[PDB]
This record gives sequence, C-alpha cells and structure tokens, in this order.
Amino acid sequence: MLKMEAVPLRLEHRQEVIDIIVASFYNKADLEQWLKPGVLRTDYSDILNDIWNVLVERDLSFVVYDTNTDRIIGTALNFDARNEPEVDIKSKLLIVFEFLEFCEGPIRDNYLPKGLNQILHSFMMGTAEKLNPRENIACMHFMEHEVLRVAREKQFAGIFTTNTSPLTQQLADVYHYKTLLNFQVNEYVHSDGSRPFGDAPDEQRAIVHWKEV
Ligand SMILES: NCCC(=O)NCCc1cnc[nH]1
Repeated sequence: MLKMEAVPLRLEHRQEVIDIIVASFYNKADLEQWLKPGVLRTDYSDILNDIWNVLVERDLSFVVYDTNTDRIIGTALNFDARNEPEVDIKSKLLIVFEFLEFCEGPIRDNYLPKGLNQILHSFMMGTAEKLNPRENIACMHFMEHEVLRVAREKQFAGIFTTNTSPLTQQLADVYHYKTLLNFQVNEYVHSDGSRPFGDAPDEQRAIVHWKEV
C-alpha cells in the first residue's frame, strides 16, 4: 500500500515541485492542450520560480512524500485567495489564469467571505508521472484530506478551487464541494475576441468548487 506523508513546503523543494507541476500541466493539462503551440515546459517553471519564495513563506502549501522511497510524489500549492502574489505572466499561460480568474473573480469577491485568512485557494495540485492509477488515486485522496486539515488548522472558512480535469472535478463532488460555477471552457472569449479553448468539446468544464470547513 502507498504510505504517504504531508510535509509543509520548504525552499529546497523548488525543483521537485516544478517537475511535478510541469508534468501535471504540460500537454497533460485540459486547458493547456488547446493553447498548442506556444506553451513550453518552462512557462510553468517561470511562474513557480517567480512565486516560489512567497509560496513557501505563506506556509499554506505542502508536498507529499512516499515514505517508502522518501521521494515527493505530489504537491498542493495553496494561497489565501485574497492574498495571492501578483504575477505578470508573459506566456500563453496568461490566458489560462485570466480564464480561471474569469471563473473565480466574480464568485470570490461577491459571494465568498470577506477578509484575509477566509478563503483557502487550492489553486494548484499535482502528482508525479510515475504514479500508477492506484498510487495517483490514493495520493489525490491524501492531498484532499490534507488541504482540509491545513484549512482547519490555519483557521480558514473554506477551501476554494477551480477544477479543470474530469478526475479532480469528480473528486471534489464526492468530497462534497459545492459547485459555484460550471462553465463550458469552449465558450470563454479572450480579450481579442477569440475562443482559446474553442476547439475543446462541450463536455469539458471548468468547475469552480467551494467547501466550508
Ligand atoms: N483542486 C485542484 C486545483 C487545481 O490543481 N487546479 C488546476 C487549474 C489550472 C490549470 N492550469 C492552471 N491552473
């Protein structure tokens, strides 16, 4: 059985976390696949490197170790939704985060509690490529169990996230997240009038989830 341990994010974890996040969102990503081409492996390392110190300082993120190998197999990058770093993303990933803000912004700032230390934004969650289905399913449950524990320990009012893959969306629903938006990603219009995910099927959703803790 997979034996896992959730360790808070340390500064030395940068390259291990970047590898996992690139693996989970490069050509495997449900939104990034439609921005092909022009999205390189380094675009997510660039974002993570720009926010790495603040991400570790906020002490809201953790990595998941396989205690049998003492290697990181998963990570949950979290921020206070009302206290996130300012990112000038100079890649095509700007459309992704502008789309996520398009999904989150209106709901966050109008229907979610006001003030800091209220909204725990589970904005990124990744697992290692080597994980087989069982290891991945088990690691996803472990990270969900831990973001709740971190949310309660850090005294947040609830967990807030936009789930962009069918697996994370289903996990959120069986974990009793409330659905606050079920948006069809091929209907989102970029600033230039185009639909960056217009080639995605109608069935691909960006679901904004929220569970009070
Ligand atoms: N509870 C899961 C949160 C998560 O990992 N969401 C990823 C959304 C995303 C896609 N591309 C950039 N961000």
